[PDB]
Amino acid sequence: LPAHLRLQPIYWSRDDVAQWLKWAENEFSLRPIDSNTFEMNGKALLLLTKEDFRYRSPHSGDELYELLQHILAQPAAGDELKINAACRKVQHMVVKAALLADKFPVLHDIGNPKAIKCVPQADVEWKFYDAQPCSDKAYKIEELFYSYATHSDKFTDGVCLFWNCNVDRYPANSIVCRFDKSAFVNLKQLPFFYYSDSPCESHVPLKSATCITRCNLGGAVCRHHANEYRLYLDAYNMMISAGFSLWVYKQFDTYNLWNTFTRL
Ligand SMILES: CC(C)N(CCCNC(=O)Nc1ccc(C(C)(C)C)cc1)C[C@H]1O[C@@H](n2cc(Br)c3c(N)ncnc32)[C@H](O)[C@@H]1O
Ligand SMILES: [Zn+2]
Repeated sequence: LPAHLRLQPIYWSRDDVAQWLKWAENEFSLRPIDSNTFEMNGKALLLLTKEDFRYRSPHSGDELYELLQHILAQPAAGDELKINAACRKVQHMVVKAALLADKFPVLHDIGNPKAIKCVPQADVEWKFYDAQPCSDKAYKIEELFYSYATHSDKFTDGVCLFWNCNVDRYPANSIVCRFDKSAFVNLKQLPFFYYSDSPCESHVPLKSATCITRCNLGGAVCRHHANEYRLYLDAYNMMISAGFSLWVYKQFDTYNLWNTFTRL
């Protein structure tokens, strides 16, 4: 199963649907169908009726429809290493952006047992906390079990990071990833964005309001950032498809990221 097909079908692109047809043809010895028989993405494919499938593919449509129902009832397991890398990719993107946007002087990293910074180049005082620190890193980790009822009046400077540290309730100045609502009342959902300050380079166009790059100030994303945006979106989809959700302090504002780009 190609990697994209391990995502829930709602995340499948038009090219993913076409690769699904080819996989299904070989796995089930079906009559070859033109790759454009289902010229749509997975969101659209889920809207078709079984009749629609039969009309589009008289020879294999019913089978394809049932295959889709089985995939929907029994999601495929994702790869732990790819999901690890995806989550780390998102973590670095989101925390890097938050620090650039709001210039927090301190980050309180709660639930980090290894004392590894996700954004090592940030100009910020990084502080680590964990209820069970790794013995080889405890010398620089505060042994602490966070509970809102006990600590809501602490860590009010800077920003708190809870990256899969599933506490009872998060304080208002937090960045959160949680694997699957009262825990989140002080926060808002974090919508998808991509931010990059790497140099633009020119050697399918990308149209998207969520590509926060110097070259998208004028709507003409460079090839380099187009590529990096699509790779980042793939990581983000793999993480959301696997059941993680991202939450953030309510003042988080992507226009603060657009303002990092200046006109000289
Ligand atoms: C960050 C990490 C170390 N640990 C991850 C736990 C959750 N794991 C998880 O959600 N993993 C996962 C989810 C889904 C998948 C797939 C296969 C479905 C994709 C795979 C893995 C948590 C770290 O945080 C520390 N911890 C936990 C609590 Br709760 C806590 C606390 N209250 N105060 C301080 N430290 C705390 C703990 O002591 C501990 O250090
Ligand atoms: Zn660019």
